[PDB]
Amino acid sequence: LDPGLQPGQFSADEAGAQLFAQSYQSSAEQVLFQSVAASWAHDTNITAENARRQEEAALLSQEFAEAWGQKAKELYEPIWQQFTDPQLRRIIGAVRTLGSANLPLAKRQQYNALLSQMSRIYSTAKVCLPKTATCWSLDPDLTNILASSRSYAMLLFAWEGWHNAAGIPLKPLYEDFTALSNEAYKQDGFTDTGAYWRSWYNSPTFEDDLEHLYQQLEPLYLNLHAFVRRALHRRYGDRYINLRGPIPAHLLGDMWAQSWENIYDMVVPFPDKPNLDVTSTMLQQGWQATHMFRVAEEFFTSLELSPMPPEFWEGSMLEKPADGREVVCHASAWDFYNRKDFRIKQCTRVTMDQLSTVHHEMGHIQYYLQYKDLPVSLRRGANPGFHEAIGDVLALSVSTPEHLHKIGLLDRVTNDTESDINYLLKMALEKIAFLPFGYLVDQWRWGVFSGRTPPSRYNFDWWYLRTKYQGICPPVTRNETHFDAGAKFHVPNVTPYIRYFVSFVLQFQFHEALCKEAGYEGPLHQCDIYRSTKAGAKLRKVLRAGSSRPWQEVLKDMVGLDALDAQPLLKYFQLVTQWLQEQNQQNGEVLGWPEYQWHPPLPDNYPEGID
Ligand SMILES: *[C@@H]1O[C@H](CO[C@@H]2O[C@@H](C)[C@@H](O)[C@@H](O)[C@@H]2O)[C@@H](O[C@@H]2O[C@H](CO)[C@@H](O[C@@H]3O[C@H](CO)[C@@H](O)[C@H](O)[C@@H]3O)[C@H](O)[C@H]2NC(C)=O)[C@H](O)[C@H]1NC(C)=O
Ligand SMILES: CCCC[C@H](N[C@@H](CCc1ccccc1)C(=O)O)C(=O)N[C@@H](Cc1ccc(O)cc1)C(=O)O
Ligand SMILES: *[C@@H]1O[C@H](CO[C@@H]2O[C@@H](C)[C@@H](O)[C@@H](O)[C@@H]2O)[C@@H](O)[C@H](O)[C@H]1NC(C)=O
Ligand SMILES: *[C@@H]1O[C@H](CO)[C@@H](O)[C@H](O)[C@H]1NC(C)=O
Ligand SMILES: [Cl-]
Ligand SMILES: [Mg+2]
Ligand SMILES: [Zn+2]
Repeated sequence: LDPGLQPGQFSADEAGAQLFAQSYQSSAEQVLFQSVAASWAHDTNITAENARRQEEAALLSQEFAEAWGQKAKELYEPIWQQFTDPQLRRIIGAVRTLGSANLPLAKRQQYNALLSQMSRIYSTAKVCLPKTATCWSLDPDLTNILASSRSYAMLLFAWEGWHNAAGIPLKPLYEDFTALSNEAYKQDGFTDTGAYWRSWYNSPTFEDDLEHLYQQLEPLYLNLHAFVRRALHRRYGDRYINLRGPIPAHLLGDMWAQSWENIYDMVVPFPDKPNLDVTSTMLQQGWQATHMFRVAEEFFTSLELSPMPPEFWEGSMLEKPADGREVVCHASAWDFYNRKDFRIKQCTRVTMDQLSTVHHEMGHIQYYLQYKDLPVSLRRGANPGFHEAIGDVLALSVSTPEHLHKIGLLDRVTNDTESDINYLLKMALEKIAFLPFGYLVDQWRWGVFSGRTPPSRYNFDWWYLRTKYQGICPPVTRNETHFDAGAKFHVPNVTPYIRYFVSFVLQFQFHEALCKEAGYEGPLHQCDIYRSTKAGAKLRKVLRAGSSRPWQEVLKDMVGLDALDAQPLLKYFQLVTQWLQEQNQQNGEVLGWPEYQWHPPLPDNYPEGID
């Protein structure tokens, strides 16, 4: 570790901890920047040499973390919990958590290599056609197939091809990662890595609180599921759709069946009302990636939040490179921890759902811009779910028919009950369909980290959860050679997921509060906070707090409640919740999937007829 980056000496008291945190911040920003920059160079240009440099940067970060972590525990282990300065407690508490820096050097190198290799496998996996040369990438190729194809056999080829190509090679690496991760965090005092991940929410009742939320939300999902299953039955037939069983997992518009907005055209209750999927208009009008990011930016500035700085436009990767070089296409927003460089890396496609993704990612950037002057350790969301909700909340306003009209994406304006059902159904396909998936992913991973799910049951327990919560089934047979959890980005890239369940609840609490602050006095689902500087100032207070204060208190200040609450989501959706319940009763639907063992047959002449 460079001498200038090494911890000096400080008193064993709070006043020494304060000087300790300032000296830490100085060197931490440099160590973080080199690490983030190395990751950027790799993720925008996947090569063996760039992976080598990223692993070296990661090792330097662990060296820094160990030196300052062990100094913090040498001086302040018994006194940090009683500091008068609450923010200093939070800084010290972070510095003393060593994580992977607890591993001996050889195991640190093994850990870093596993992360690099798992990331490379996921982001370079291809589905090749039997033209053995011609191969499809996840983004854009397979994504577009899952979204736009209505051929059962083609969707099956993409789904199976992807899950086999990405998942199978990941499994042995993921087992080794799990063990090393647990070994590291057990030395921080946690029973397993999942216990450390859950500790970020600082709630002893976290898992019970989540379960109580899901109980309130499940009836909405069950009714949406049944309605969509009926629509799929009308298209695909009784051979491929069981009206009393799970839905085949490749028919819902998305590789993970996690959002169903891409099948809206098949389920739209009132098709002679305005077409709320504006993708065709974006195409017809010549929208490009840069337009989408500028439109998102202008929403933020309309609230008197910050525009994207020049460094963002100069540094960001907003389209998949055409030079063919391999990149991580999965969208992400980057803080370089130097208070200057902030970037998005997105293989942007011109679609309405991608416009939502742009807002999501710009939400992350806006957070970074607002807390850039806090101590580096507090440059975080109040909890990780706050960070995920910011851009989604703005996108709730952007997607309203009234707002789409303002930005020239929807000429026809209507305010009637049928148009409301259409819109709320489209929003339910995006938001309510996700809830079971957002809930289940880390239930699977918590079980893996705790040892309840050993490698011999990775796929068994994955599909148990997928059927239990989402009510879907794999469209081809799977066994424990398959590792279908690994075919979802966040698993090999070791990104926790419960934040997204939290953020899908929170964003409606936020929306309700901002709409009220904006002076809006109509239905919650028609609110548009565009150009509300009052709403912007309330949101700005959250963003500037970072993780300096307990999230329960930040939430109370914003929305008047100190807890996650499903009521605002329920209130947003109430008209379509009622409508879907009535429609399923009239149609005699069975809610749920009592034929839990059912799987669709293979197409005749599959995969042979894929050409
Ligand atoms: C779409 O239309 C709805 C419904 O509009 C209402 O019902 C129609 C059948 C007609 O009779 C309309 O004349 C009638 O307004 C609109 O929602 C409604 O908005 C109004 C105005 O913001 C709300 O009235 C306000 O109520 C608050 C108290 O809640 C008072 O303080 C205000 O002074 C004002 O009277 C009304 O409550 C609201 N209705 C519901 C059920 O929420 C909606 O604004 C409109 N949307 C668009 C984009 O035009
Ligand atoms: C719309 C955003 C899609 C892209 C997003 N990308 C991650 C990168 C996280 C990351 C962390 C550390 C290193 C690298 C990446 C991020 O921005 O959170 C993502 O995955 N969202 C979830 C979940 C989700 C789905 C719909 C939403 O409206 C919001 C969230 C999903 O699509 O499954
Ligand atoms: C796991 O499955 C692999 C792929 O074949 C699968 O099972 C057959 C019966 C078909 O249903 C097919 O659609 C499935 O994808 C096998 O090659 C492999 O041997 C199996 N692994 C073990 C350990 O048995
Ligand atoms: C990709 O990385 C290599 C080093 O592995 C470098 O020589 C090359 O210039 C990079 N390409 C781009 C476009 O940055
Ligand atoms: Cl999280
Ligand atoms: Mg779409
Ligand atoms: Zn995010």
